[PDB]
Amino acid sequence: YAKGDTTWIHIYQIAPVEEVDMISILSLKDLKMHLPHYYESNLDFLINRRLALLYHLLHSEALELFTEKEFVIHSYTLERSGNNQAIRSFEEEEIGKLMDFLWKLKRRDFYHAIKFIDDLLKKATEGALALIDAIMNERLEGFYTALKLGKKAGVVSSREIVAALEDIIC
Amino acid sequence: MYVRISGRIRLNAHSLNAQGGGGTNYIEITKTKVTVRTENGWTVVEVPAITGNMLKHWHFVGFVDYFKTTPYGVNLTERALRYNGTRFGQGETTATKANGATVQLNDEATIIKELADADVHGFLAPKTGRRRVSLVKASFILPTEDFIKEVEGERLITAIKHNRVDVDEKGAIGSSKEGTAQMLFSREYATGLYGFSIVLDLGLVGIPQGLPVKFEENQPRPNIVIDPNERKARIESALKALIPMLSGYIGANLARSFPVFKVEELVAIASEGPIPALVHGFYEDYIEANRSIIKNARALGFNIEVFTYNVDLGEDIEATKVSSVEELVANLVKMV
Amino acid sequence: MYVRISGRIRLNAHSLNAQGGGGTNYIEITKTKVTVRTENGWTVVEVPAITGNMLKHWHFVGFVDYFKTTPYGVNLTERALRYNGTRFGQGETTATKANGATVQLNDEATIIKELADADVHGFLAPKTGRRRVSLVKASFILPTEDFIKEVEGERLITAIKHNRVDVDEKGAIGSSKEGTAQMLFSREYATGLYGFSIVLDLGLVGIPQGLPVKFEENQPRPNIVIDPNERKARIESALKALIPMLSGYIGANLARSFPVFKVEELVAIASEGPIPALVHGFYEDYIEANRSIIKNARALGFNIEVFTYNVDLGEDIEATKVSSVEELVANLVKMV
Amino acid sequence: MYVRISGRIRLNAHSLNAQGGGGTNYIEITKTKVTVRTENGWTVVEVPAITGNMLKHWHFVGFVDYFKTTPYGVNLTERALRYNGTRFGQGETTATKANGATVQLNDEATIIKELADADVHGFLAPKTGRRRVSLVKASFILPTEDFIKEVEGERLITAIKHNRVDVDEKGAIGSSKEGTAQMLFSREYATGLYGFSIVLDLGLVGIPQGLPVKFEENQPRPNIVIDPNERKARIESALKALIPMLSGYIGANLARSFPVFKVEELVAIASEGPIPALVHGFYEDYIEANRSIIKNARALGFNIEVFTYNVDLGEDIEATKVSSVEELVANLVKMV
Amino acid sequence: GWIRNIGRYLSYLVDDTFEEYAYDVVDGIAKARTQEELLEGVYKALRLAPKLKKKAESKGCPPPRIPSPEDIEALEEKVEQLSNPKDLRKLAVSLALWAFASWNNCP
Amino acid sequence: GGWIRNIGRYLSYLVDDTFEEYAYDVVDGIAKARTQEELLEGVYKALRLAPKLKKKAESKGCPPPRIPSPEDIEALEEKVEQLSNPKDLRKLAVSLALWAFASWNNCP
Amino acid sequence: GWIRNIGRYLSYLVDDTFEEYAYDVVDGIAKARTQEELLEGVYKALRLAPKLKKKAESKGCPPPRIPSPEDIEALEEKVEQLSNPKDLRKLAVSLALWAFASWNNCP
DNA sequence: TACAAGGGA
Repeated sequence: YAKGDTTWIHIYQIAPVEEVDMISILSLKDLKMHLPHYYESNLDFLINRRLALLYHLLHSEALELFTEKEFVIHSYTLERSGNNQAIRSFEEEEIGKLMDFLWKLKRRDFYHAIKFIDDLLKKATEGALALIDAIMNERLEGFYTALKLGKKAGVVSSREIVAALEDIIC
Repeated sequence: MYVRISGRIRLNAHSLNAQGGGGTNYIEITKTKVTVRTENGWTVVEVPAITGNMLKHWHFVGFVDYFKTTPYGVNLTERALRYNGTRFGQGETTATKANGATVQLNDEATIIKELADADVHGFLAPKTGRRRVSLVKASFILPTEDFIKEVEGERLITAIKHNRVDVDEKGAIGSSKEGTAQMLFSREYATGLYGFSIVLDLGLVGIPQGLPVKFEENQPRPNIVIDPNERKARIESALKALIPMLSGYIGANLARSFPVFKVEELVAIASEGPIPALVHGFYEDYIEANRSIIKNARALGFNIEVFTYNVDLGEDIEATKVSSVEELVANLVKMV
Repeated sequence: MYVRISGRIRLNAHSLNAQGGGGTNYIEITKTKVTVRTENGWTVVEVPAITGNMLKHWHFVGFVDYFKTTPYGVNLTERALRYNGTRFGQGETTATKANGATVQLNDEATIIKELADADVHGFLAPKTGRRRVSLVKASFILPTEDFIKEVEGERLITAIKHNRVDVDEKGAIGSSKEGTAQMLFSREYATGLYGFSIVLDLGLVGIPQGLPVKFEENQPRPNIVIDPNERKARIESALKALIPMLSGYIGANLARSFPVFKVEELVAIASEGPIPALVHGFYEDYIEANRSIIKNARALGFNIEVFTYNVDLGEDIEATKVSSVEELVANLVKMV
Repeated sequence: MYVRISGRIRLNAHSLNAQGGGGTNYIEITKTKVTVRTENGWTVVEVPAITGNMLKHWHFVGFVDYFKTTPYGVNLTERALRYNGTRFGQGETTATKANGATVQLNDEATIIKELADADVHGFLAPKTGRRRVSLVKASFILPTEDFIKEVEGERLITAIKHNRVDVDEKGAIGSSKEGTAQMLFSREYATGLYGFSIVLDLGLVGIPQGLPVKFEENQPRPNIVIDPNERKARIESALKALIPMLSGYIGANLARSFPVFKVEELVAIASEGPIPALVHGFYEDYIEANRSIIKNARALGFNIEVFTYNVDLGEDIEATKVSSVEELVANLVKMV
Repeated sequence: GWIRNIGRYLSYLVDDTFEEYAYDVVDGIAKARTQEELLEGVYKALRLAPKLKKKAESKGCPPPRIPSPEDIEALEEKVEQLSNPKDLRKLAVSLALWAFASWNNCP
Repeated sequence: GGWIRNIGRYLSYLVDDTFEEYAYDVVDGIAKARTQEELLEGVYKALRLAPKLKKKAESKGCPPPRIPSPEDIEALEEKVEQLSNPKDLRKLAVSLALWAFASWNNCP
Repeated sequence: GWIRNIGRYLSYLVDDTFEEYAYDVVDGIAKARTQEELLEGVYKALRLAPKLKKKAESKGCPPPRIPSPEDIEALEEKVEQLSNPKDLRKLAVSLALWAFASWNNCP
């Protein structure tokens, strides 16, 4: 993401820890997308690297391979703040449960699912942050806060997505 | 002089320091999470609060208000006359005085000598990179723990909705196409007994941070860049800024809410030296904690003067039974 | 001219500042939560109250009413003559003067020069951004705490049903056939002893907030964009605006309710220089606190004047007895 | 010309403005809660009362009754001829004329110049939005406080039960099967000493609220849309409408009850410019309060004419003693 | 189970088509610690039924459906045994999130 | 004990349509009952309107209202004496107040 | 149970059939603030005893039950220990609650 | 988000 003179570059690596074969590795290969020169100004939520990877995983539909195989993600950031390049983020959490929740979140339909996530990301950045925290740490109030922030500005918040969220709550 | 003040202030029907966002309507007040005992495992509760930034801004406003009348009021920032908190924002490298003169943000000494607001409240100049830590610090306005435990959480808030009566010149309430601001909006008002704690460090006013001492005759003489009379005027103005503080001038929406105050009890300590901060009034057992603090600090070998209002304290130590916050600041200014 | 007013007033069978009933035939009166100490521990109770916004609106109405007679009354907004409280809503660039002239919103000095209502009660134009904080602060009207103590609530409200008669030329009530409106609505009326407080910072009238002072030769002096006669006239207009609020012209439903509205007691302070805000009359033990505040503030050397009505206020404080509210405003206007 | 009247009157055997039990043999007078000091702390007590909405309706009835005989009485609504106060109600576009013509719901000036009832008592047109506040404000009528204190409770509301005789053509009373309606319904009646604080402003007669003053050449020229003779007739009729108020034409059930009515005492203040409203006679110390109000308002610079009914009202106050309410209204109209 | 109907009724207080915007009730009921405050909040939420029905009738769209008394007692009979606030939290947030669904009422 | 449903059904007649009688005052007063005495007084005002409703239901072609039995009144009395805790008092108050607003089919 | 009987007698005043509706006395009993006021309230409640006593046989249904002397003397004994209106209000409302109950007076 | 502070050919 450019944002004028500076530039944020979020780099992710997907790592197995137990066992993989050819088919799994090609499924991982399908995740890679060439020329992600997103730039632009409306898509400003590519900062907050977790949000950027959530947006990237929203439009990635290679396979739900890691629901049966354990995998981890290692992420880092690169900055051009006044031509001063350095690494300022090295947190190491996982990737399985986030996309698992997304995949259990999108059974009902896509016409009200992809646009739902896109609208919450673009409009309610704070709401999107609350939602991603709720996904990461499984706290009930995060979903409610995200839904309220989305509904306040521009999100329709259809019924089936609410039912899917309730089913995720269990 | 070093002074620490901590006490409890009553409050009811106050819409102070709200988020004010979340779309277009329903101005909803700010809240914070606090930990309480509740005779079981520690539990977190969600209660209204006022950020310390608002208190700092109102203290700056009061200091300017009580400093303009002083003869040294010319040495003040132009933005301060407008109650503008944008102290040396992005881009600019110079500031405008009250009389129209200009000052260059190059050295801290000149800035603190010619500008008074940047002296007491510090400043940040990103361009030159100059820094000065504020000499006044404030805590959040949180409701006291025992009150929260006793009220068992009635949400301590109320929502009041009211409208605008914008009507056309013809006398008819037109629709959206015609153009009419007849619209409803809601405000959240809170109530309860709150605690507060504010600390001042007026012993370093007029002294640049970089070179506190000069060492001409081989003793640590403080580097007073301004005249002693100007420093005394700045100190007394900063102290007198507390008079409108605990009177109804620490909140927003004063034109429509004007929060109702009555300071129920407080304690202040002044020892013109390095002194630990007092216990915040939010905790229910802060009276005994402050009593022990003052008594054993006096026993340790520090000369602390203690002024108390509506607290028994320990009744075995020298404490001045002050009856008003402005009486307290009068006692403080009479010993400068 | 800085004035603070506080006191207690008894209201009987009043429906002032209702909730409008939403979209229901029932009409509700506004409720809010207030904190009461009690001997059993702090509690929160729902009581009827009057929002400060509508009090400020009535004060503005009284101010414009008393300013129409003034020869300088041409400098008023056309909306003010219709008691339209809205001031420079969203999407408008200019303002219509009382005589029909057009006033630009790009200069605050002109706005305060030829718009008295914007000068006194402030204004805000979200488009051009020009802004001015109001000079009048109004607090909420709440029943006094001790009244809640002995009366123990009793819900302090009654419901009265009124019919809407719709008789045609033939003399028939009709039932969903002639478009009749012979319905039945209801209203809620409350009573009790409430407290009031008002702050008048009449020191910035005719003075733009951007440049309060001029500093011709480093000598502070007020920056007035109008002749002193107009500033003075606005001063007594604001002072006399208090009369049609303490006489019975506070609240809505005046044509049908007109609250009984006796004034029980009050205390007033006035000063040229800044003074702490007076303690609101809701608290039971507010006479002693105000007495101490006044005594120790006069000890600080502030040149203030105190007026009392049905309040002893002790003997050490030199206060002048007043027999009526208009006598009080006359005493205020004697010393400009 | 604005005039306020307030005093105490005696009622006996009155059943005015009851709630209405429903359809089972019981009708009970409206009751409201009032607060009294009773030398034991403020306490709340239920007392019978009549709402001010009904008093305003009766004032409308009196005004329309006294306006028909005027030569300009054709400018009236036929709905006022049958003493109906519906005005325009909900979902109405055209208001028919008493002469048979029609008036549009817009162009407020036309409405006030064609319909005197809406000109005086206001109206409401929800379809378009045209509105006009009432020129006459009515307050509740409540038993005076000292009477409540000196009656030591002892509920004086008596339930008189009486039947509705239904004799069949055969000279017998059967049951519902034979078509006979024999019932015994009860009505409540009360006595005591009540008070009234009617206030009415007549300075806006014929003046649209959306354009009160024209400013032809920057002068206060009132915007009159009717002939001066018609305006004088309207104001005289509205003033003479008080004739049935203090003679016994207040309340319902006048055919069967006609309450025993008598005026004990009253005080009236009349002027041209705005004046403070008199305090209601419900309280004990209202005569002294009104005396102070008149005395200091006269010194403030308001030209006020004062009339009293068998009330000393202190001394050194220029007041006229009137032996009857009709004498007072004659005095009020002689100066118009 | 008896959640969809109360969800629709609560969403009736948040939809833009009902220009009243009662967010205090849903915010209060969402943040509940024990039985008393949640019961008071749901009572306040259901107290606004007459204004909703009148607004719907005046707008022309079908009136809102108040939750049936058959499942009204279900809320009580399930809620007393919830002594632990933890398992109460899931339902307290489930009702809040169902209150924010689309629930197309007036077409 | 089942009397809560009966008393709530009776209170539901004070707000529901097809009745032209909307006394939100007594319902709200019962709901906000801080102490037991005002709760009993609110129940008294609620019961005081029984004759009007029981006559008008037959007058408007509706089934007679389910006026609470004396056993229900006895249960309400006993529970108000052994309950002196405001905490349980508030929850019981909102319990019998919640039944007032519902989709009762009073008039089929 | 020493209070159900007086409540039944009060309910006899206003009920189905029994064409003598006296709501004023019942309200005076309920609204009474001092113990003496309760005394006159119950006195005017009792003074209508012959009315119903001889009117019950006019329609043939079983006659009502007049309160026994022991219960009324026990109420009189309970009178002179309520030094505060706080218990007086609860006693008055408890006495007046049974008036509007679903009593099977005489089928 | 304003400022600085950096990695290399």
